Parts: sequence; structure tokens; C-alpha cells
Amino acid sequence: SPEQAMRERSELARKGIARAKSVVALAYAGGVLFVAENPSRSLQKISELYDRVGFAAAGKFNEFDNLRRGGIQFADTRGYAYDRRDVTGRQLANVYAQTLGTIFTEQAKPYEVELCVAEVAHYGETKRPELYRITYDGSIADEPHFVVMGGTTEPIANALKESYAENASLTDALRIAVAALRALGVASLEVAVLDANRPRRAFRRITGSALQALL
Amino acid sequence: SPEQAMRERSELARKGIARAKSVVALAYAGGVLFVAENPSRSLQKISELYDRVGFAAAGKFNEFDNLRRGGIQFADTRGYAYDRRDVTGRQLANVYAQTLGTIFTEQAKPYEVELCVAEVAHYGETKRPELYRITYDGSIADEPHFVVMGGTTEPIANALKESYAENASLTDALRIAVAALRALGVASLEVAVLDANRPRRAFRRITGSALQALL
Amino acid sequence: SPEQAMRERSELARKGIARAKSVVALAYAGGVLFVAENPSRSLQKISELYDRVGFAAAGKFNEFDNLRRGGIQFADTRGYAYDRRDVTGRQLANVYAQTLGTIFTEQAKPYEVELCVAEVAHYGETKRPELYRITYDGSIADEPHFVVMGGTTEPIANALKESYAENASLTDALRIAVAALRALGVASLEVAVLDANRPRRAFRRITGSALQALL
Amino acid sequence: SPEQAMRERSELARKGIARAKSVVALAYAGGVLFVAENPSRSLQKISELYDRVGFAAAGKFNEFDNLRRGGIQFADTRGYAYDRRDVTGRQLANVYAQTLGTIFTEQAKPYEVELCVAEVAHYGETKRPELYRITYDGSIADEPHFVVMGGTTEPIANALKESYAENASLTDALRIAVAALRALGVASLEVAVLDANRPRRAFRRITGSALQALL
Amino acid sequence: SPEQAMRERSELARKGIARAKSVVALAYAGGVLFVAENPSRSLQKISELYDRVGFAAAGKFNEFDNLRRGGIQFADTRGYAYDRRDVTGRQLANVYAQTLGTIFTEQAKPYEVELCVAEVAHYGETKRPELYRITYDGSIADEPHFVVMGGTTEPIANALKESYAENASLTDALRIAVAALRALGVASLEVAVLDANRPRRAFRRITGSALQALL
Amino acid sequence: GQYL
Amino acid sequence: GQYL
Amino acid sequence: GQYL
Amino acid sequence: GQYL
Amino acid sequence: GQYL
Amino acid sequence: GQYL
Amino acid sequence: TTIVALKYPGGVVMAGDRRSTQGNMISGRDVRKVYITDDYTATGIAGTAAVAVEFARLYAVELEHYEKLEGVPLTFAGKINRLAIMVRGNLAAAMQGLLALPLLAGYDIHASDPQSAGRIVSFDAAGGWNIEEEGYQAVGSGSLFAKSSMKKLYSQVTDGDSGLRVAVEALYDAADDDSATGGPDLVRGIFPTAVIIDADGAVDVPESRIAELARAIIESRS
Amino acid sequence: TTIVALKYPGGVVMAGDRRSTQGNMISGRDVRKVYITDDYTATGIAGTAAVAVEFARLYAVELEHYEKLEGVPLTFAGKINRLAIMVRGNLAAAMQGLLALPLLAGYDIHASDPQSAGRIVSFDAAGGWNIEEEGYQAVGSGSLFAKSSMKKLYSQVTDGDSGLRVAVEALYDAADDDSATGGPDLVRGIFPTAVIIDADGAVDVPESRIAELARAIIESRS
Amino acid sequence: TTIVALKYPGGVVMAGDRRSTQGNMISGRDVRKVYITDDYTATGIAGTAAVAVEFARLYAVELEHYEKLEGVPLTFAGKINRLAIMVRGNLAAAMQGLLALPLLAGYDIHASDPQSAGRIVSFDAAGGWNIEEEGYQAVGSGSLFAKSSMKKLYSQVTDGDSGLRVAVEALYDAADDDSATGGPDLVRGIFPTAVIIDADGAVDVPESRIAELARAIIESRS
Amino acid sequence: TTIVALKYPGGVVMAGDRRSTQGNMISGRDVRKVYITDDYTATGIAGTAAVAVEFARLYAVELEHYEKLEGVPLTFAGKINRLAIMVRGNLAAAMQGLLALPLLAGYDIHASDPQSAGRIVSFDAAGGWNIEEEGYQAVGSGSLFAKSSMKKLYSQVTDGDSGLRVAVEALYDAADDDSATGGPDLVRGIFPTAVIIDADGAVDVPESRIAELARAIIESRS
Repeated sequence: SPEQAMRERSELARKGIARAKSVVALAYAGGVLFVAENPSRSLQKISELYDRVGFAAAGKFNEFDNLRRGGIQFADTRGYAYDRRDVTGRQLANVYAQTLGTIFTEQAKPYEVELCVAEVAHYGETKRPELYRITYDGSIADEPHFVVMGGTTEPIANALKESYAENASLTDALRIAVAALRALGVASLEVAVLDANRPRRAFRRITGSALQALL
Repeated sequence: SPEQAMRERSELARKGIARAKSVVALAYAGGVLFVAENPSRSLQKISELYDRVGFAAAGKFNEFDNLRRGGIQFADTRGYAYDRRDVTGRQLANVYAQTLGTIFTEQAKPYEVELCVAEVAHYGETKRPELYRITYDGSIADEPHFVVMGGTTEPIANALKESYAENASLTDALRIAVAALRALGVASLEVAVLDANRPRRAFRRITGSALQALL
Repeated sequence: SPEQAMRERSELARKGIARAKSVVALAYAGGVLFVAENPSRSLQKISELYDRVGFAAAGKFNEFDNLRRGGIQFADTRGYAYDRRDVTGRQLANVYAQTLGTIFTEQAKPYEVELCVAEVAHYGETKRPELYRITYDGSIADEPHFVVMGGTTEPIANALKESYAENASLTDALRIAVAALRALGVASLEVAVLDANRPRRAFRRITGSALQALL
Repeated sequence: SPEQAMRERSELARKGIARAKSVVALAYAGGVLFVAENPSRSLQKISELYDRVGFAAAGKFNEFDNLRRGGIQFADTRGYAYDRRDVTGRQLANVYAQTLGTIFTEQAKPYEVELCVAEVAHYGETKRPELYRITYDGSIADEPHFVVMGGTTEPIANALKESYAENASLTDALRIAVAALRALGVASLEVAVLDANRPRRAFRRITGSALQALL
Repeated sequence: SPEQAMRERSELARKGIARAKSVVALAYAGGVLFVAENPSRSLQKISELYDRVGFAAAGKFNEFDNLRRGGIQFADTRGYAYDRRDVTGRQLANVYAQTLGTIFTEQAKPYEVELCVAEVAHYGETKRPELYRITYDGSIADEPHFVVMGGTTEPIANALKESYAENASLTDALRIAVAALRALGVASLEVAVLDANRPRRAFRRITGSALQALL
Repeated sequence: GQYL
Repeated sequence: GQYL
Repeated sequence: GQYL
Repeated sequence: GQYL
Repeated sequence: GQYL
Repeated sequence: GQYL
Repeated sequence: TTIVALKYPGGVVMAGDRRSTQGNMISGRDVRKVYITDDYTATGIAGTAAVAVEFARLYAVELEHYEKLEGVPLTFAGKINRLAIMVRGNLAAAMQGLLALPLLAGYDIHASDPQSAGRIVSFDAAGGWNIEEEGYQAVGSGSLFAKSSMKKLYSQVTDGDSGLRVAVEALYDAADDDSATGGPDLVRGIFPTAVIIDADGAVDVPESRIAELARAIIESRS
Repeated sequence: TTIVALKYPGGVVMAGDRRSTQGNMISGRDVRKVYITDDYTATGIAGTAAVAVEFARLYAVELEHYEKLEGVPLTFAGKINRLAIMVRGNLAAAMQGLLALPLLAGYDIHASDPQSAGRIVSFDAAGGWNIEEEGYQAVGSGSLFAKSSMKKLYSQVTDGDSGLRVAVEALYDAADDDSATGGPDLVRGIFPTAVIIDADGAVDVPESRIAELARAIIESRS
Repeated sequence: TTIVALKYPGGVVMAGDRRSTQGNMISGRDVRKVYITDDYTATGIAGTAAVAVEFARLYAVELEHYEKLEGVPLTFAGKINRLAIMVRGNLAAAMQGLLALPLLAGYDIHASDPQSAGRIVSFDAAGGWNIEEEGYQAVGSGSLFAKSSMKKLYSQVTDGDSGLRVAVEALYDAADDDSATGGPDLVRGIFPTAVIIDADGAVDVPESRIAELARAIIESRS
Repeated sequence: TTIVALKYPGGVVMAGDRRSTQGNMISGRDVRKVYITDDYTATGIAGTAAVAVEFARLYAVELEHYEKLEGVPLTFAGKINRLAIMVRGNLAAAMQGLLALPLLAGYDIHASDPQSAGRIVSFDAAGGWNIEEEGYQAVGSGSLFAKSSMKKLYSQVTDGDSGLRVAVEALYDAADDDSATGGPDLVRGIFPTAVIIDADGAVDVPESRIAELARAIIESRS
């Protein structure tokens, strides 16, 4: 049964994503804040895709890692082809949703990964930061407040919706995020932010003594 | 079921790796010391990948042998393309994980090989040696103290856990590693060292009369 | 099951080896002595691979014959590519192991051939002759003294291990070898030697009147 | 079972060859005499492959006819590439055995043919004519006396066995072969000879009035 | 079973050819007379392949139509490549038998066609008309008198055999053929002749008023 | 089928 | 198949 | 798999 | 084939 | 298989 | 599938 | 056109003029011939203006793409290797007329001595490069005159300000001696562009400082 | 070099000299320039030596391979078509000086009359050919002189002996009037090579008769 | 440019000057012209600077990659074969104009006599090479002057010190006679670079020894 | 450069000098211009030295590969076909200056008469070849002079010693008359190298006998 086969494949993807770590991306006063419970120092799941665009994923590392690589190549090709300002996270997210649909349908084993596309206003520009969440099947979703991933997203999502604050400062946003995610230590965490107050490249990580005293 | 197939492939690779010799690499005072039980003189499961990067594996010899060859050619391409110092063991381990997970995704026969990546500080540079344990499913493990390959990893691993000494001397680390491994003679053993005190190429083997007298 | 496929392939290769003639290669005073029970004059199981490297196998004649041809092209390419002295039996045995593992992995039917690599010291040079024995699955083994090939290898192997004389004179070595192999006449038998005393090409065949006079 | 499939393929080939005419090639005083019961005049199961090499076959006509065509092409390539005298029946039979084993393994349908390769001494040169019998699976057999192929090989083979005489005269060997094959008229038969007394092209047919007078 | 698959395939071709219209071609005083009942004016079952070579078939019209076409390009290519007289019906029948065996073997759908190949003496030259009947699997048969294509070949074949006269005049041959074939009207017929008295192109058709007056 |  |  |  |  |  |  | 670079204690400053001409006719008077490829190195390319522009764009894109892919920027040697590689890839375009001579100045963050962390690398037509051990580089049409002048003037370079004034004076000399090299426009208020690279990164000199330095030098020459 | 072919009642005879020169330097003096392609056709090729030899080998291989594949040799028209095809395949190499021009002599066994069953076919440079109906043909450097001589001497051709003697004398004339064509070397005993084709096929002429015929012609000319 | 290499008892020594010129103008004055490809062979390449650097890098990478792949370094013959193959590979660029003349000198550890384990291999443009039995060789523009000088001065080569001094004075001669070869720049403290290869491997001469030997030679010539 | 061949009763001897030059400038004085390709054939190639070495390597490897693959060596006609084919393959390269003229000396083991089993084969530039039935051959710059000299001297060839002495004298003649051909160097003790092929195989002449014969001939000429 092709329908049963697709159901088994989808449930396999669900089990794989469920047995994965939790990634939260939230909009705050300074733009977008990224939190990743990643014990490995060498491995990183939060990265930058474009000048005002970040990368967030949750799942098998190789899958979303290669997806991130391909997306960076496509985005750089787009920027060099036309203009830096002709690159937007919406088109990226469309490309990723199409690619994930193709991967699920045609590749024998789909990628058990969850994807987030984040884009903020340019420098000297006001605009609400964009959160696009994309699943393997291709249900790209626009989150106006926060993006959750991995594990039991129900307690984390409940804690976030209960404690979400618009225009939240960096310290308040991070403490709310850590309280929601607990439902830990400064180590084992990957922290980065899309700062619209950056002139060109909004993305920037916060780790170590900055993260230590900041938390 | 495709889940049944992936499972039985997983236990197949597990059975292959379990019925294999033991390779241990430990970080000590002078860098990383490679120890393996290799009865064959011609065959060698430990080799150099880059001037400060060594190679270790456990499994079917031709599999990780071609993997080592591919890693060597890729690292040479990276060094020639950009610069010598632009080659890192982390990127090599990432490529290894990519190609592993790939092969296990498409190839009918999964590989019964387990791999370790070792990178030390450059000469005149201080940095804790980095050990990357890459698994057959493409999973990678960053281990700071000691890495064990193949066979009954439990007694040797637990022995090394209680007998690990940071900045261990060459001879003391040698004897501790031999004590853990026995849980042998100068022959049937392969020894190499990634010496950070080497000006350019950290890798070096210690075999025969030197290996005998050191013990 | 995949496993049923693998061990049916393996036992098919094994039974193909079982119905094969017996070839023995032994390290004697003058180097390596090749003895093969070939009733056919035109068919050959012993051959030369390089100046000091020979070829020995038993199984499907076309299989190891084509493998012999491919190895000959590989050795010629290696020698012309760098230098004659840059060709070693170790690298040859490596490539044979790789291609045998490859064939067993992908080709519909396993090759019911197992191969032996012999390498002697160059002219005016001392080095213990090296015997590589490669199984159909790539299980290469280094034989310090002798290689027993084909058929019921157990009785001849016991007779040889009991009666092996290191650095045996070629006459005594051949008489011991024929005594062990009996467990034939000058006809229906093929004899060749890798003779390290030769200036450039160690390989040479001893057949007919020379073989009869010796035995 | 793959073994079951191979046995089915082998029995297919044997039963295909069994319901076929009988072709005999014997070494006589003047070289090799080709005898085949070929009622069709346009169809010919005996042909020349090279100056001192003929072609004999027993099986599906287009199969061994294509094999004959390819072998003639290969022999012409060999002669033009190197030298006329550089073409031998042994290498031709080796190539044919390679190709038959290959096809039998890979082709969904095996060839139900039996191929005999005959080579005679060059003109002004003495050498015992060589008969190479190749099975559908590549099993090559070197016959010093005669080759019986197609149909019930046991009765005719035995009759030739008591009726075999070396260096037999043309007419005497002819009548011996006729008596053995009977176990027919001048027509419905195909006769050719590899004549070493020929300066260049040993092959020659003897048909019709000459064939009548020889009987 | 592969045997049962071949049985159903061959019986499929048998049902196709038997459940198909009848064609008879006979050697007569003027050469070869082609008689095929053909109600369709557009559809033609008889054609010319070469100056002295015609075409006849029984089965699916598109199948032998494409086969006849390909044979026509092949024959034209051979005539232009070497010489016009170097093209013979024997080689054409050989190519047809080979390609029919090919289609039966690898093409999943067999052709339910059975063909006759005819060749007459060149103008100003004496040679008996040659008839080659080839069936779906390539089983070619040479008939010196008459070849019957498709349909209930037994009553018509017996009637022809009883009433076949060598060197029969065109009128007598026609009346014999139509009497045998009844076992139709002036319509529903196709008449063609390979006339040796033609200087170059022996083929010629006789229909309508010529056919009516001839009857 | 054609059969014609 | 043709075998003659 | 690796879901770190 | 020819396994000897 | 080879593992040593 | 993102039907909306 | 002429682009100069010079190392000063604790950094490097590199400058370029603003004039593009077509034969005797003048096309541009405000040409940007200085590009900040990234935070710690800047590139000024002589040759065809179009080719130099796309070359700088492609080089910046490659550097950023690598730094994104690997999460880390290249070593200075890697950057030099890439620049040389593309310059060698530009031989086909150069032999038919599309010339572009790059000048690379950067601040080696990995340098043991930050005082000597300034780097100036000079590339020839064959694609090869030369780190400038003399402390200063000048490329372009008036590059000979600029080399000649601040050979003398290099005794005066001691910091960002002294080196910047020396570079302004050298560009003034190149413009004065070479009619294809542009000088400090006063009626239009156009002055050559410059970038300072230090341990804080590469920063662009405010135009007011360039104008005042040019005016002071001119009154010295008046 | 010069190769001549002439028909005689009941067959054909065609011969070739033995000299090969490089400019004025003489390279070979016993060059057998006559080839027997098969039993009933013999071919002599003038032009570049290596090209002529490899054409001889290739054409023999082609004819034998076709005959083996089909169990039957070609028609004469087929053979001529093939030789024309290879010659027109040789045009490319011919424009760069690697020319080799053929002369085909054969015995058409299929001819109704066996007395006129001999054939002479002459191929031009562009691959075009012509059956020779004058009964004689000469190719090579001294081809014009040999044709001129055998034009006069065709009155006395009556058999293999007369035709062979006429061909020998024509080859002598070509060697005499052309320094590129070699004559009968008496001191070294070297004489031109020849083949006779008839209903029995192409047979080489034993050297004794060539020597005696050349000596007799010399004595007549002495 | 000028690069020399000579064998001394139990080793080999080679040196390369520091001048690079763009025709008449001088581009580099401290350039490195001798490369230690591996522990026992060092290679100095005359010709185009960027191209010679690319060969140095590529050949070192090839040797190390082969040695890593096979777990064994090449035989000296294999090394020379690869270098000849590369020189044959760049023939298109050489005819184009991008010339580079290689010099390989190595210490064959496999030599029966380690005293005679020094090697000097001299390659031609066509890719061919020659081992040097005279014990010395020179490449570059001033190669002829250095060769003729060390022809006389090889009588004084007795060890690494004497051979190094002879090489330094030969390079001095080449620089003095050839304007394209740069000599010891005393004012800038620039001196030609050298490498010593022996039984323990390839080592680079400390700069003080080069400077003092050049000064002593100058005083002798003064 | 000159390489000469001559057969003696029961074998063949073929030698080559040692001088290589670039135009007027003498590069090598110890060049080995004869290669023993196998036990019964030796090869001496005149022309580009690099191409000569490459061709010797390729031909030896090809013969060895065929013999190993088929268990039997090529026949003399097959070997000659291979050499001619690879020469025809080199025509494109030779037209630009990378020429290599081969000389093949062989001992036909299959010859009916071992006394006549020695063989000399002469290949032209167009790939064409010819056995030297007249007894000898010489290729190279002094090929004409060596041929004209040992033409006279060939009455004296009776064995290995007589033929070798004649070949040495002819090589001396070619060196004496042609400045591109090198003779017996006495100050350096360098003499042309030779190879003798007979029923036992191909053997190299010891330099003692070469020097002795050269000195005897010199004293004869003094």
C-alpha cells in the first residue's frame, strides 16, 4: 500500500524528530534570538544563511547540515546574480520546502529534520522579523512569535505561549527561553542572535563569558 | 519493512565491528598516542591523514582503507587549494560523516567500520588535542580523554576511565594503554604518535626496538 | 534476509574453491617455489606479475585469469608511472583485495577464486620473501613460510607444516612439496620459481626435462 | 535460489545442445578434419577462423554464428595490430571462454552451443594439431585426439575411441568418422579440413563430387 | 519458471501467427510467384527487398512492416557499401533470423510474425529460386519448392504438395495456388512475382485486370 | 492486432 | 531455436 | 543517526 | 565453468 | 572479511 | 504539504 | 589610475584615486578604487574598472561564502592563494585587453606582533604575488612616481596619520606627474579614497580629513 | 618509382621496379612494389612507401575478413568500390604530402570470356577509378614514359611471355628516362618484381626469367 | 636569476640568489629560489617566479600525498620521472612564454656509498633530464658564468663548508657578470639563499654564515 | 649523434656514441644511446634525447606487457609493427621538432640459419621500415659518413670482434667529420657504448674493450 508506505515513512520521520534536541527561535527587542541545547562544542545547529538571515534546524546533523550548505550556495548565487538586497528569507524558505518535499517523495529515506528560516529588518529599517518553519513533508509555517523544535514540543510550546513577551530585552528573552526549555547550565548551549542593529551581517553568536555573565 | 531493513543493517555493521581488533588513541603530554593490536606487519589500521592529523579505524580493512585514501586526497586538495593551515580535522570528520551516512543510505551493504579523527595543536601553538569518534551510521562523537575502537570496548573503556591521566608521559601512557588493552608482545602491536613538538608533521610511528625498549 | 544472501554467496564461493586443484607456494633457499597440479599444457595457474613478483591462484580459470590480466596492467601502469622499483607486492595485494571485495559486494556471483601474492628480494638484496594470500571476500593473509591453495588444503597443509624446511634447497624443497601434494608425475604438473638471484626478472618456470631430472 | 537458478540455466543449456546435430573434428595425417551433419546447404556449422585455425560449433545457429563473427573480427584485429603469425588458436579459445562465461553469468538467456577451436602446425613446420573444446559456461577442454559435440556424444565418442588412429589418412579417417557418426549420404553433411600443407590458409572444404569420390 | 515463461511466449507467437492470414510463395517457370490474400488495398503483405529479392510475411502487419523496412535500409546500405550484386537473400535471411532471435530473447514482447525470404537468379543467369522461411525465434528453414505463411498451413500445404509442379507456368501455378489456398475472389488477394527475366528488378505485381485476365 |  |  |  |  |  |  | 598601500606601526593604510579616463577623455571623477573585502583586509585593483569591480565583488563573495561554510575565515595565505588563482584565471581576459592589477593590504590577526601585523601583498600579471617587506606598495599608472616619492617619504611614516598624509602626498605626486592619475579636486571637492586597517579591522578615512590633508599639502607645495 | 600493368590473351601481368629514393638520396634498391592482394588480383601502389605498404596490408585484411565473414569473396565491382573508398579516405593525408596512388590488376573469374577475364583498374587521386580498356596501364614517376613505350610495344603482346617482356622493357624505359625509377641492377643482381594473373590466379615471376629478359633487352639495346 | 648545486663528499649543497626583475626594472630583491621539497631532496627552479613557485608547491604536495597513500616515499628514479613528467606537461605554457627551468639535487639514502649519495639532476626544456656526474650544475641566466667558474673552483670543494663557499663565490661571479642575477646586498643585508642536504636530511644554511662567506669573498676580490 | 648497426656471422652488433648538444653547445658527454629492449633486440634512437628515452621506455614496457599477458613474446614482425605504429603516432609531435629516428638491431631466434639470425631494421620518419639486407645501418647526424666509411670497412667484418672494431672506427669517423657526433674522449676516458646480440642474447660490450679498440684505431690513424 503506497498510502501505508508513506504513513510508515512519515511516522519514522516523526519518531526520529521526536528523539531529537529542542531548538527555540524567538523575536525579541534586538531582533531574533537563537538557543540550542548542544553539548558538543564542535557541532553547531545554529548558523547564518545571509546578511539578515539566520539558520536553525533540529534533527539528524548531516541532513540539515548539507541542506544548510546547499542553501548557502543558492543564497550566495542569488546575491551575486542580482544584488545583495534581492535575497529574502521567503524565497529561501520556498526553496527549502520544495527541496524537502522532493527529498521525502523521491529519496528512499527522508531527512528526519525540522527547519527554521529567520529574516529581520535591514539596517536603519523597521520590519517584524520573519520566522518560517519547514517540515520534511513541506508544511512550511509562518510563526509570528516563536519557533519550537525537537523532543516534546508541547511543554516547551506551552511555556513559551505563557511567557512570550513582545519586544523582550536580551536578558529577559534569554531567561524566559531557558525557563521554557527547562520544561540548564551555560555550557552545552549554542546561542546566536540576528541583530538588525548590525550594519550588514545581523547574525552573531553569544558564547562563553558573554553568555556566562549574560545568563 | 524498511525499518526492519535499516535495523538488520545496523546490527550487521555492529556484528562486523564487534568481531574486530581494538584500537585505542589517548591524549597525553606530548599529544596523541596511537595504540592498536596489529599482528600483520604490512597491514596498518593507524595512519597519517594530515601533518597534525592522524587516522585510526576498526572494521573491514578495505572499507576504511579506501576511506583513509579518500580523506588523504581530500585533505591534499584542501591544502593545495587554499593553504596548509586551512585543513582541519573537524572538516575532515564532517566529510567522513557525510560520506558514511550517504553510503549507508544508498549502498546495499553498510560498512562495518568505526573511525576516529585526531587533531593536535600546531607546532609552537597550544591547543588540547581533539578526538572525533565517527560511527558507521555517520554519527560523530567528540571525546576529550580517550577513544576506543572495535571489539569489547567495555572493559578497556572502563579501565581507561579509571586509569586516564591528563598530560601523561609517553612511557606511563604507554603502559596504562597496554594494561587497558590486555583486559601483549612488542609484535602484534601498532604504535604511532601525533607529536605536537614536530615542526610540521606531528604524526610518527614508534615500532620495534624503540617500541620494545619503551615498554 | 540480506544475511542469507551473503552466506549463500560465501558458501557458493567456498564450494567453488573446494572443487579446485591444489597449488603450493613455498619460501625456499632460492626464493619462492611455485607448484601447481595442472594436467593441461595450455592452461596456466602460475604466472609472473612483476620483475620479482609472481602470480598463483586456483578456482575459476577465467576469473583469476582476468584478475591476473588486470593486475598485470595495474603493475605495468605503476612501474611506468613512477619507476620499476616503485612496484611492490603489498600494493598489488591491496588492489586485488579491494577488487575482490568489490566484486563480492556488487557482482551477481562471487568469484570462486582465492589469490596468492609472492614477492622476493631484489637482485643483490636480502629480504625474506613475502606471501600474501587473498580470499574471495578480500580476507588477505600474510604467510611467512608457505601458501596452501585449493581443494582439501588440510592434509597437504599438515604435511607441509610438518615437513617445512626453511631455506630448503630447490631439489629438497620440490621433493618435500610433491610428497605433501601427493597426500604426481613430472607430467600433469606446473612448476615456476621466483628466483631472487636473477638480475631483473626473478620469475622462471621449471618444466619437462629440467623438472623430470630434478624429480 | 541463485544456485537453483544457475542449475536451471545449466540444464537449459545442456538440453538445448542435446537436441542438436553432432559435429566431430579429428586429428589425421593432413591435420584436422571437420565433419558435421548439415542438411542445409546455406547454413554452415564449420568455418575458418584464421590461416591455420578453423571453427566448429554445435548449438543454436545464430548464437555460435555471432560468436564466430566476433571471433573473426578479433582475430583480424590481432593479426593486423601485431603480425599475421601472432594469432594463435589458444588465445582465440581463451577469449571465447571469457566471453561464454561472461554471457552465461550475465545474460538472462544462456547460449546452448558447444564450440571447438582447432589449430594446426604452420606450413613447413611440424606441431601436433590442437583441439580446444569450450563449454557454454566457458569450461575449456584441450583435446589431443578428437572433439564430439552436439547430440548423443556418448555412442559416437566411444565409436571414435575404439576407431581412433593417429595420423590417419584422409579417406580412412573420413570413413571412420562416417561410421562413428552413423552410430549418412554424401549430401546432408558438411566436410572441411585444416591442411598444414597449405602455404598460408590451412582451412579448406571438401564437398560434392570430391566428397562423393572420397566415399 | 523461465521455461514456462518461454513456453507462454512461444505459444503466444504461435497463436498470433496461426490466427493470421495465409501467404504462399512458390517457385515456378518464371521464378517465384507470391500469392497472399489481401482484402486491404493499403495494407501490403508482399514487397521487394532487392532487385532479385522479394519480401513475404505472416503476422502482425506493423511488426513485419518495420522489419521489412529495416531490412530494406540494410540491403541498400550493403549494396551501396560494396556493390549491388554483392547483396544476397541468404545474408538478409541471416540478419533477419539474428534480429528475430534478439527480439524474442530480450524484447519483452515477442513478434507474432513468420517470414519468407526469396531470391532468384540474376538476369541472363541460371540459378534455382531460393526460399528461406524464418519464424519468430529465428528458426530459419530452407524450402526448395514452396513456403506457406500463417493460417491453417496443413490443408493448403498438402494440396500444394499434391499439386506442385516444378517449372509450372504462371497461369498453371496461379490456378494450383488458388485451388490449394481455397482449402477467394479476385479481390481480397495480392499477387507478386520475382521474374528472373527482369533485367535488374525481378519483383513485379499482378493485380486487377492483369489478375482478372490471368484468371 | 493487424493480422493483415 | 535452430540447432541443425 | 545523530540528533545532537 | 572451469573451477579446477 | 578482514579485521586485524 | 501546505495545502493553504 | 594609481592605488598605493603602506604599513604603519600597528596597522596598514591603503588609498586610491578617483579618476577614470577613456583615452584622453575623462569618464569618471569620483571613482571608488578601494574596496574593503572584509573586516581585516581591503583591496584596491588597478586595470580595467569594470573587471576590477566584478573581481572585487567575486572575491568578497568567495571570502564570505567560505567563512559561512566553514564557520571560520581563511588564513591570510589562503586569501592570497585565491586572489592569485583568479588572477591566473584572468590571463585569457588580460591578453585580449581586459587587464586588472590587484593590490592587497591586510592586518594579520594571527601575527605574533600586532605592531607588524600589517600585510601588503603585490600581485603581478602572471598571477603570482609578493608580500611587501619594504612596508609600502603602489600600483597603477602613476605607481612608479608614487613609489619614487614615498620611498623618500617613508622616513616620515610613524602612525595612521603620518602614513595617511604620506599616501595623500604620494597620490598627489602621481596625479601631478601622470595625466591619467587623478588628484585632489577642490572646485568639485573630490579627493582620493583611502582605508585604514588595524587590530580593530578595516576602517574608511572620513572625507574631511582627506580634504584637509590635501589642502595642507597643497599649501606646502604652493 | 613506376608500376606497369598490361593485359595479355587469357590473363594479366603487372610489375614494379625496386628503387626507393629520398630526394636525390637512394634509400632502397630492392623494393618489392608489387602486392598480391588475393589469388586473382594483384596491386601495385606508387607514392609514399609506408602509406602504400599499410594500404596493401589493410586492403588484404579487409578482403579476407569480408570473405571469411560471408563465406564468399567480393565481386570485382565491390573490390574496386572499396579501394576507391580507402583512396578517398586518404585525401586528407594526401593534401599533406602522404600520397600513395594505386594500380589494380585482376582476373575476373566471373567474366564470360576467360581470354578477356583479366582486368586493369586505374585510380585517380580523388578516389575515382577507371577500368583500362587499352589493355595496359602504368603508374609512378616514369608512368608517362612507360605508357609511351608500351603504347608502341602493345602490338607485340601475345601471351604471358610477350606481355611480361614488354612490361620489363617499359620498366627499363621508365628507369632510363626517369632517375626516380630503378632499372635492372646487374652488379647486385637486382631486377624489378612482377606478378602474372590468369585463370589459375596471381603467381609471382621467378627472378631467373626477369634477369634473363632484362639481360636480353640490354643486349638488344647495347 | 641563477641557481647552482654541487655535490661535496657525503652530501650535496645548492643555492639561489634573491633578485627578480621585470625586464630592466627590478621587482624583488630578497626572493627565495631554492625549495626543500622533502627531507632529502631540494629543488631550485629558474624561470617565471609564480610558475616556479606553483611547481614547487605542486611537486611537494604530490610527493607527500604519494608517500602518505602508499606509506612509502618514492625511489629517486620515480621522483625524477615525476619531475620530468611535469616539465613535459608545461610545454604548452613554455612555448607560450611561461618558462621555468628546474634544478633537483637530492641525497639518495638508498645509495650503496653514502659518501656518493649526493645527487644532481639537470632537466632540459623538453622534459628530459640528466644526472650530473661532474658534481656541479647551475641553472638560470647566470648559469653559464657560474658553471664556468665552478669548473675551476670544484678543485677546492672538500666538504659542506668548501662546497658552500664555492657555490657562494660562483653565484657572486654570476651576479657580477649578469645584471639579471642579484648578488649579496650588503646595505640591505640581503644574501643568496642556500640549502645543505646530507645523510641526516636537507638543512638550510644560517644567514650569518652566508653573509660572512660573501664578505670574505668580497674582501678577497677587493 | 650517430648510431650504427652491422651484422656479423652468427649475430649482430650495434653501438652509439656519448655526446649530446643543444645546437652548438655541448650538453652531455656520457650519453647512453643504445637500449637493450629485450634479450634479443637492442634499440638506438637518434633525434630528441627526451623523446628517445620515452620511446625506449614505452617500447620496452609494451614488449614486456605483451609477453607477460600472452606468456609468449612478440615475433620480430610484430615488434617491428609496434615500432612502426608508435613512430607513425609520433608524426604530429615530430613536425614541431621533437623528432626521434630509431634503429633496431635484433637476433631472430626463429631464423632458419642462426648465422643469418641477426637482423637490422631501418625505420623512416613516416613510420615506414626496412630490414637492412645489405648488412649494416647508421642513423644520426654522422649517419651518412659512418655508412660511407664502414661501407669500405665491411669487407673486414667477420665476427663480433671484427664487426665491433669496424663499428668503433665508423663512429670515430662520424665524430671526426661531424661536430654533432662525439668520439672517444681520452682525457675523461669516455668512449661510445655498444651492444652485441647473438644466439645467447644481447650483451653490452665492456668499456675496457671499447677503449682498447678506440686506442688501437687512434694509433693507426696517428
